[PDB]
Amino acid sequence: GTRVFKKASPNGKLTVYLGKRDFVDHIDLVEPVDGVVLVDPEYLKERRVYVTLTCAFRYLTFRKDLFVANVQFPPAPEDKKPLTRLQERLIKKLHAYPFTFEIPPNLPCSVTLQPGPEDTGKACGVDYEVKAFCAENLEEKIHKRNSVRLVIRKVQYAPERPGPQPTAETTRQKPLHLEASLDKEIYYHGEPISVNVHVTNNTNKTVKKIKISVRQYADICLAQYKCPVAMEEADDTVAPSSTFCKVYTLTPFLANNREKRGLALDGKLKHEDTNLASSTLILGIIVSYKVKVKLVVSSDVAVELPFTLMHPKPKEEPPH
Amino acid sequence: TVSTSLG
Amino acid sequence: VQLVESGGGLVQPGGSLRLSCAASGFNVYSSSIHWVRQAPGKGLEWVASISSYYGTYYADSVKGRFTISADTSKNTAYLQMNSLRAEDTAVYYCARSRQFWYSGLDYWGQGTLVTV
Amino acid sequence: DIQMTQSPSSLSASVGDRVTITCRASQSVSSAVAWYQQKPGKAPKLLIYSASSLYSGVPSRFSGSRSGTDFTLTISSLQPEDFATYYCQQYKYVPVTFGQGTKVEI
Repeated sequence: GTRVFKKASPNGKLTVYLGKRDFVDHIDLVEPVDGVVLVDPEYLKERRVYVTLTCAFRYLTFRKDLFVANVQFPPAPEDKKPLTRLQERLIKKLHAYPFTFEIPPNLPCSVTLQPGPEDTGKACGVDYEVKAFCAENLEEKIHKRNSVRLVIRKVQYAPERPGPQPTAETTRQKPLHLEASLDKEIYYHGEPISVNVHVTNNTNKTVKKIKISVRQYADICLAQYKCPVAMEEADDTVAPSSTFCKVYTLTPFLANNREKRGLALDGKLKHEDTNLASSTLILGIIVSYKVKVKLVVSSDVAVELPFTLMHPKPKEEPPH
Repeated sequence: TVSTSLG
Repeated sequence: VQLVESGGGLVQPGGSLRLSCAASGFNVYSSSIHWVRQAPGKGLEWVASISSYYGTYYADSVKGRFTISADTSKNTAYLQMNSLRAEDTAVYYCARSRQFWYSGLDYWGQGTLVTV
Repeated sequence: DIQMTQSPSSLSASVGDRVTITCRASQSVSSAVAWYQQKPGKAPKLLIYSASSLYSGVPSRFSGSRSGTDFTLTISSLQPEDFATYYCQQYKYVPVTFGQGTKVEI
């Protein structure tokens, strides 16, 4: 069979059904946020029922909106076309009528910037709230009455099939030649990123220290946020006039990262744990990652590789 | 929020 | 891909143990490691779980006595034991599960016998 | 402590039998249920997850099911290699109580 979400209003006078909480972007398109609402004609003297989709943002504080969309009980006289396969089965199962929202391409994804412990308000980020309501006037000051708020997510995960290798070259001045590369285009949360490091130091001075980091890039446009999610400060030295090779390994995980106020996480529904933000393949938050190889000489040198931190396309179900 | 089945 | 644990043996009650669980083919931070015991002729009892990605859970029937940890650089877990008792006598296992997302315990080690 | 009430404690299931396991929790755990198979003395092994999905490495004869907060692992047809002790397991709440186990013998 299957399972769905069925939040209803505080006074029994309205109910929202959703098939799921997450919607996915195949890059050039976006899934429709599609559901049905049960309506009560016997309460509904106001004579109109409407549903809202809102791509909000939260950041004293600012609450913005990046996208707002609305849809028509009594049934629309002509807009019967976009009824989705999911909705028709609730229609069969139940006085309930569709609501649907095709978020346009080139809009941000479900990103929860951290709820830093020092703050207690609603979490920052691009939260998708679907808000079904009954009203007499679409301009009325919406009270806590028969409306039902429900947060959703719109997300992106692993780009299937093989892709280009994050090979890189950088040299400084004889040459201090630095090369690094990974083994895959895409990589996954919490797994080891295989960091290769070739160095040829024709200078007199020693490479004092080597840092590998994996760094989180999240562009905020309501600016961009930069923070290292992982780091390996190996002691290996490229001795003067030598050829060097080493393979490093790092794993980025949230566990240590919780204290770094302002990181970005995959969209929280309520307060449940999620992975660090899957990369975005535009307003809002656009998030991507790189593996960084740095050499410290007794005076730094570095190379920085395009790293796609993501999650496999989950075939079984969404997170939770 | 609450849950349920399809069909 | 494998799990193998060691450290089972005889101890009189009041003793301690340090079971270990090496594995290959997967890494701890992508996975959650567990211990479970099948006491003589009886069924499985959850004892402890470590969710590597997030920073540890272990049951009331073991609480304050059994403790789970892992050493990451060598892809291994531990199950430190204090104030063991007679009922603790069980053959102990180690287990791994997909952390993202927790889909039940996928692989188990061959089993090690502990008697108190 | 969700009393993850699994039964029967043992079952004779001749080859070809429709082995079926009921399993009632004392509390609602949504769909977060796994199942495992233990061959005498060694590693248990997961058969079903998300209370429905079959794990990679598991013969398709194993099947997850659900109805309310009853969970039920099922084998379409029990082969000679199946016999072991199987365990329901809910994994929404801590403790993650396994069922006391249904042992199967010829």
